[PDB]
Amino acid sequence: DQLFETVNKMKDSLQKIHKSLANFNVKIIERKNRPMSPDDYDQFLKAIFSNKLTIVKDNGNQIQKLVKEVLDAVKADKKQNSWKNYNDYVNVIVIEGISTAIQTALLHLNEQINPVFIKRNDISPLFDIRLELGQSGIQFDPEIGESSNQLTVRNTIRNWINDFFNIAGTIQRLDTTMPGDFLQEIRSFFEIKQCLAMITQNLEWIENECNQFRARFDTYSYLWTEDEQISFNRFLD
Repeated sequence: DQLFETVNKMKDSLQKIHKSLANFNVKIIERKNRPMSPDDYDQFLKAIFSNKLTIVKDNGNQIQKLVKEVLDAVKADKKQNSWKNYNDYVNVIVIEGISTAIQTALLHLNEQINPVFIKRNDISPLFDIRLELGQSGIQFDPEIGESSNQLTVRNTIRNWINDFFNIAGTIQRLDTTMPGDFLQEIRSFFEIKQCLAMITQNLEWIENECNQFRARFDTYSYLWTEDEQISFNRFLD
């Protein structure tokens, strides 16, 4: 019994962890029928990110409490090399689980973001772009670039991408120091790199064909806003 109990109490904790890890990943982003806007999607998804991030922490709080119930079960010292060995083994399952949970949603972006899937299906656009006429160049709210300034489709998708790495913090580590993060380990995993690198490739595809799409109008139309009235007078007579 006593042994059979300690075995199960431990096993029970691991299965519950696995179940908790599956339950929190769900679908990082959801898309609402028709298009809205870059800032409007940022506003919409902020409410869902806040709810999704908390559900991970709550699940993380349970998992952390379930680890203590394995010590109370087994009745073994934290100092002894055995329980340390396992204490690392448990965190790795949470690491791998986090890796998969982060990947699943990054793949859910990859389906919505990659042009060859959205084309084959009758799936609508998703972001909005405003276009204002500028004398010194063509002005877009998203600028159609990385920028690193104001608000851009990349800088928003950058802030989105981040929100899944931010999931590392909510767990706050299962061993050694209390203030530790997992963000380092999640970014060494090869599986996630590939998923992250696939998203960026798809972002550089659209930009080039959008640079060809915009160019069409630019050809005859940029030139006239650059030229002055006096130059127009000089050209005439």
